[PDB]
Amino acid sequence: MREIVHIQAGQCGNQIGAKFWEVISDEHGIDPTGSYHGDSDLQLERINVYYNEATGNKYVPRAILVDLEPGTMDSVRSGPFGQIFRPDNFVFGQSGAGNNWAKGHYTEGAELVDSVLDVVRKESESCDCLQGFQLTHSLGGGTGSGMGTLLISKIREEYPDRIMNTFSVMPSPKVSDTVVEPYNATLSVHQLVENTDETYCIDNEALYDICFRTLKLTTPTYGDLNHLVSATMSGVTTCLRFPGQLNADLRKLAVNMVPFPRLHFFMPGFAPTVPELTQQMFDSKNMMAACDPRHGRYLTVAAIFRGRMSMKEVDEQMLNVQNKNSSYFVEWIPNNVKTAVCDIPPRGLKMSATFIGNSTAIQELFKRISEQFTAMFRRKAFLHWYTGEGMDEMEFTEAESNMNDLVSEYQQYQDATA
Amino acid sequence: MRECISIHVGQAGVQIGNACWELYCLEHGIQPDGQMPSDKTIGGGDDSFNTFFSETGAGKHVPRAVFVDLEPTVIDEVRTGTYRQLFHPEQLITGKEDAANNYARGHYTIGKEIIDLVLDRIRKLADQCTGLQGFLVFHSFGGGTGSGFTSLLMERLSVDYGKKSKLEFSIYPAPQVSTAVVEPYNSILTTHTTLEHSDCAFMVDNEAIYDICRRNLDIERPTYTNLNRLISQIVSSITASLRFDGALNVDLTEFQTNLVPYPRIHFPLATYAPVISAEKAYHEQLSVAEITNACFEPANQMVKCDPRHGKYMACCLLYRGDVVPKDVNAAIATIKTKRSIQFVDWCPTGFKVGINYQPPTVVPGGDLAKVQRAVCMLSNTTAIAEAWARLDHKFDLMYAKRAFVHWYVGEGMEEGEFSEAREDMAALEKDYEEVGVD
Amino acid sequence: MEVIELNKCTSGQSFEVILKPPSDPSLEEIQKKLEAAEERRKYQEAELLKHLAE
Amino acid sequence: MYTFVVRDENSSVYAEVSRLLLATGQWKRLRKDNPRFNLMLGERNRLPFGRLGHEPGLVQLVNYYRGADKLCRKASLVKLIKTSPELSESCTWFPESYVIYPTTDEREVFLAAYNRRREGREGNVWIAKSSAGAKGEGILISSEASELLDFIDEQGQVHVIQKYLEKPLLLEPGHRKFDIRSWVLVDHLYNIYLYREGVLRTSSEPYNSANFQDKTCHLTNHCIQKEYSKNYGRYEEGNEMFFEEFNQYLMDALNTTLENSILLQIKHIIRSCLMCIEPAISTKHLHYQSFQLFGFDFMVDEELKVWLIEVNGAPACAQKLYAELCQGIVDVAISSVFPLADTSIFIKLHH
Ligand SMILES: COc1cc(OC)c(Cl)c(-n2c(-c3ccccc3)cc(=O)c(C)c2-c2ccc(F)cc2)c1
Ligand SMILES: Nc1nc2c(ncn2[C@@H]2O[C@H](COP(=O)(O)OP(=O)(O)OP(=O)(O)O)[C@@H](O)[C@H]2O)c(=O)[nH]1
Ligand SMILES: Nc1ncnc2c1ncn2[C@@H]1O[C@H](COP(=O)(O)OP(=O)(O)CP(=O)(O)O)[C@@H](O)[C@H]1O
Ligand SMILES: COc1cc2c(c(OC)c1OC)-c1ccc(OC)c(=O)cc1[C@@H](NC(C)=O)CC2
Ligand SMILES: Nc1nc2c(ncn2[C@@H]2O[C@H](COP(=O)(O)OP(=O)(O)O)[C@@H](O)[C@H]2O)c(=O)[nH]1
Ligand SMILES: [Ca+2]
Ligand SMILES: [Ca+2]
Ligand SMILES: [Ca+2]
Ligand SMILES: [Ca+2]
Ligand SMILES: [Mg+2]
Ligand SMILES: [Mg+2]
Repeated sequence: MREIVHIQAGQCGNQIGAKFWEVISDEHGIDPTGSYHGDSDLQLERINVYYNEATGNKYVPRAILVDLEPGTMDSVRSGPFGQIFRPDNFVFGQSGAGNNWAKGHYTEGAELVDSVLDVVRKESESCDCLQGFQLTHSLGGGTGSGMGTLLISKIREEYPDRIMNTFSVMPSPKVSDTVVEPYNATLSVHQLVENTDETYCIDNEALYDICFRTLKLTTPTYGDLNHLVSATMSGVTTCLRFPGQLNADLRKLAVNMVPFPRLHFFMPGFAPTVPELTQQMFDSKNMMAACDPRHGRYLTVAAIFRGRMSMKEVDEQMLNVQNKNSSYFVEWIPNNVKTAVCDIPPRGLKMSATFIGNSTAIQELFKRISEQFTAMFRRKAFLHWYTGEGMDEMEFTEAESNMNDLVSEYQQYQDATA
Repeated sequence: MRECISIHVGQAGVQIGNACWELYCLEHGIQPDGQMPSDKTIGGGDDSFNTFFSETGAGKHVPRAVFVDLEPTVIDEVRTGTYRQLFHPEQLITGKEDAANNYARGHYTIGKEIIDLVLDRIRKLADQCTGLQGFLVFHSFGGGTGSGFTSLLMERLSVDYGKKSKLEFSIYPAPQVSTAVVEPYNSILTTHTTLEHSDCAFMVDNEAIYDICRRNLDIERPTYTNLNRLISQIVSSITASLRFDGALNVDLTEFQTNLVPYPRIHFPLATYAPVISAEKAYHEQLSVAEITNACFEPANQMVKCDPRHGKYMACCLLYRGDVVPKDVNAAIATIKTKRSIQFVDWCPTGFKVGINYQPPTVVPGGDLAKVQRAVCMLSNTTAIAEAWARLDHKFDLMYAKRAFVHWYVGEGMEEGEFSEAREDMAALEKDYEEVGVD
Repeated sequence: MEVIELNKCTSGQSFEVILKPPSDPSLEEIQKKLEAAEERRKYQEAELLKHLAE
Repeated sequence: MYTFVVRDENSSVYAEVSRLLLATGQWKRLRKDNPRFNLMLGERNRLPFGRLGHEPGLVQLVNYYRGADKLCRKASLVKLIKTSPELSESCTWFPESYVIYPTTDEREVFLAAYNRRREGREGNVWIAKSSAGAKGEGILISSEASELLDFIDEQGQVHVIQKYLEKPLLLEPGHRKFDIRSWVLVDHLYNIYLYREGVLRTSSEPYNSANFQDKTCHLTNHCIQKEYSKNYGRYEEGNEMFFEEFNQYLMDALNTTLENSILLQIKHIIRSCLMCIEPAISTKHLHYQSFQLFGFDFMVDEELKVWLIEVNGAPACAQKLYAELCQGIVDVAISSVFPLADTSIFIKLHH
């Protein structure tokens, strides 16, 4: 009875979240109508974490769909699992955000934010013991970034003692389709650094490379990329959704993954013999964030293996990776690599592994955005679009300072010794 | 007849608590429904097995136990387990959300909200006691509840039952068996706060239990069931003196007077032998001298350490089964010559022995083999301090960089308590060194 | 190396073997500590809501 | 591959085998505090023995035996020999010794011995030494018990008084003193390996029975010889005579051999000492394994009887022999536990 309230905002948030509900609905064996037609009772032991039990034994996700542009709502509602969701949980506007963070955070999103919190109060009050919230959104746009972080700030006011998770698609180093994304990303990161307990960094360029270089898709699409992200989201939340040797929640994950409150930005991975999975799983080629783990040290790591597989074999292989490449792990957090196993594998797979790393190498990402942010901000390029919504330049300078301070923090523990 | 109340705190204490009360019922012939045909005194009695069980007019023998956890997952299984009928629901207390591996959350935040209810339910059992002796507290060092709430309860028990004795059964964290990066923090904090309120504490290192299970029972990946069933055997042998007629360790107060000349050094090392796989075809019966010698092999201890490099201040031998005093005395004589056994000059080099003719019991379908003679040795050796140093070193590595400290401060604790408790452990480690090293 | 303090019963027997001879806070104090911790949490939460109010 | 750590940065012997292990290409060096090591080249003082054998999935080896200090300390050794039945207080290969505490003390015991030898006009030269003494200083020889105790009171650390060998075997040409150093390796299986190559450490000043003031002719520490010895290195390079030459000298000068006259007694002393402590330090059933290299110091009297004087748990090798001995440590004490990818120099002393 540790329920999670899911929220998805913006195109990216809704497209990624919609595919996420498709994935776990299959894992819990729930059809688009919301009725269970599975085989094992282990699919239901912890189903109330992500679903409400409705009259007629229909299952309804604790999902809240948000955007300032109604177009993406209609796509969700007409998608494979469109009619699963609660009609009243579609909270949308008509104006859109125009890739403008200020519109999403201060004007257009501020008009709609209360309506979203009202839907949150419904869901949260209908929870035996509310555990926390999870958000899926992009940082480069205006709604998921600007309004997304506004929703986070408001939720922390009502629920200051609850856990806030996010799955944030970050700007990629070379692939971009938004000219002002450095402004939007830097403004969002300064919000995420303060009002989130855990943030999974997702990079579309890395996801595209996997789809193209590895999976051999000659014409990858956002559907293919979303499938990879959804597969990772299911893998991360496997322990929250299924029983097993591990009985842990989101707060325990944060307590053990975050040695310092601001450094809570994780590097996700996914794979694909047991030895070969652990080899893949730690590979740069399998990392969902555009940062080389070899360019830093892991503060903490979490690995989840799924499917019938030799436990002792995994333990030996994991322990080998730690001891073999121990120079990439901080020496002052003893036993900072923990592993969990679940008997239920995903669809069309016999074995799978999900990776969650709190690596100091993630500062490379915040370096990039800072340098891109400064190049535009020095010349106040495109700024009038933000000051026109009522922002002041000082709010831009503060975000620049904070993300540089965050970058400064990461470098501190990347060279710390015992 | 003086009663003993058992309090199980957190996941480890509760799950171990069940394995213990599962075994107690088998050793006494108590059925899962609570009715034991062997009992002639219905609705009461002054029998020794009543020290752990109360009786009802209906014939049910109700354990004198309380299970407490800050989330209901573990205790729910108790309420719906094979032994569900055995306890009245009131003895099972559960919260809503756990301490999340945070000593502060279990001690300060949530401990304050549930302490009064727990003490009331304990006092309900005490009111059914005519000569209550003390408490046996089962808990883990690592869990947020096991470490945080337990230290709070032990403080209140020293207040509400000042004269009564308190014994600990503590699970020492081990990387092999599902630990958390912050368990060294929790283990140090709960030891510091509980040290002055615990008369005698039996540590059990999951590393040692894990290796014993994986080596002597041929279990590739031991589960919590494997470890708890083995842990229950050592606990049962330690508590048998309270549940059966005898003249040794019959009172909780006797436990430390026979094992603890120094108040703070109250962590006796437990060694158990023989551990035999039931899968073993027709395991040849071992001898008294053979199992007694195994009590000095480090591979059989509950805490992997080297008593040869410490000093003993007390030693007890607890035999179960067909054992005659002549064989025990013969075995001791022979192994004093072979083994390195150095007592402190201010104590006598002696062994307090006890024999219970009932052979050890084994759970049906369990991994332990039905043996005819078994022994558990309890020795207060300074070598157990090796465990504190290991834990203290891990504490130091993280605390030097204040990793995870913010989680504890956020719950109301001050960084001062981190350094205060570490200072206490530095003193405890040094106390051990003065006694056990020249 | 003598056996002393031997005691026997039908359940068992016990004895000793000498190989060689030799050569708390009150309740209110508890709650003040718990109250001091609660005040610290409340002050921390007040600063959060104050900053969120700004 | 394997991993190891170095925590005795001033160790001459283990500084070189740290380079040997890296040269193999199947080993790597982590820093002091990284706990994920297969081998530890631990510190000399207060090595954290309690933290070994607890890292999951890592067989761990250490280059020291927990408890060997009982044999490598001047005070402990005398107590260990007198209280162990294996060796006993009447031990014959160990000079008469007594532990003395300045300011469990045997002052009056040694006082009963000196007076006994005063009645019979027997030799009464004694030497006081201690582990505190360093760099060839802190050791005084006298035939007056009063002088010895007084010197021990100015010093602070525990001291021991040992019957001085007034009649040492003297090499010719030179009429000079010497001591013998044997290097012994004990692996994790507790096999006792005696290095084939020993060394005589020679005084370059003729042994002067008259005055013990000039301690250059009485103390044969290479350390002191370089300090205040004129004739340094006159006979053998650096006052280091080796077995091949000494064996030839024994043949030419005394119609005997090094094996029969001396080495047979050396092997017996090494076994007796190490077997005496095997039950206390053996790691055959421990969560971690141990090996250690010792350095036994011997004195030969004119009757070709071998005496033991000191034992070193952190000894230094001879410059000519570092290459061979250090390589042996890897083959016997390390590669045995950690095999690499696909003639002996030691003498195995049998159980
Ligand atoms: C993030 O900025 C983008 C820039 C860009 O071209 C410069 C493209 Cl094509 C895409 N993009 C689009 C798309 C977006 C906006 C307008 C039209 C098409 C749709 C689509 O399904 C996929 C997979 C991608 C994509 C993602 C990550 C890559 F590494 C490579 C391609 C995204
Ligand atoms: N031997 C044994 N140890 C256990 C068992 N369960 C948990 N542990 C140990 O306990 C530690 C985890 O803390 P728990 O006691 O489970 O947590 P808790 O007491 O419920 O407190 P919370 O943090 O609130 O959940 C780990 O170090 C485990 O090694 C068990 O069933 N048997
Ligand atoms: N009983 C004795 N009779 C004669 N000479 C002795 C003696 N005991 C010691 N010596 C001389 O004193 C010298 C050093 O003695 P000792 O062994 O106490 O010093 P030490 O421990 O610093 C040597 P190391 O540094 O190799 O351990 C030896 O070279 C030896 O010649
Ligand atoms: C969602 O449920 C999870 C919850 C947790 C963990 C985790 O990763 C395996 C989870 O799955 C993703 C977790 C990870 C961090 C730690 O390692 C650094 C740790 O010690 C702590 C672990 C978990 N503890 C154990 C023994 O597995 C508790 C926290
Ligand atoms: N993975 C994924 N990323 C997307 C998708 N749509 C947009 N993005 C990312 O988000 C950015 C555009 O922001 P957008 O989603 O329109 O944000 P919005 O304005 O809040 O709706 C691009 O740079 C993409 O990297 C999608 O369908 N899938
Ligand atoms: Ca408007
Ligand atoms: Ca409202
Ligand atoms: Ca009865
Ligand atoms: Ca008390
Ligand atoms: Mg728990
Ligand atoms: Mg010396």
